[PDB]
Amino acid sequence: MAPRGRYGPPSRRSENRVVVSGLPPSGSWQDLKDHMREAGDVCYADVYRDGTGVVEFVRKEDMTYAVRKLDNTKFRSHEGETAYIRVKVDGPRSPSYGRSRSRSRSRSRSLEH
Repeated sequence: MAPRGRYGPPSRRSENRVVVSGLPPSGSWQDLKDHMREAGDVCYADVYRDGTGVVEFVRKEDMTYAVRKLDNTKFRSHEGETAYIRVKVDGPRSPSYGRSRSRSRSRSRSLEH
C-alpha cells in the first residue's frame, strides 16, 4: 500500500497510464476522456467491455491529479446516465503468471548482472 524510491534503478519511464472502474452500460473511451479532460490534457483513453477502463496523460502532473482530485467521481455518459467511477495509478497488477515482481527474487544468480 506504501510505495518507495529504493529497490531498483528505473530505465524505462513509460508513458504512465491509470485504470478506471465504473463505466455505464452505454459508454465509451472517447466519452470518458471528455470527463478526465478536467485533470488536464489527455493523450490516450481506452475502455474494455468488461466494465473497467484506462486513461493516459501527457505529463505525470495530470496523472497524479486525476488519481487524486478525479478519484471516485460521478461519471456522465452522453446517453444521459451517471455512473460512479474510480481512478487509480496502474501499479503491481499482472493477471499473468506470478513471477516475483515485488518480492526479491534473491538475485545474484544470473548470467549477466
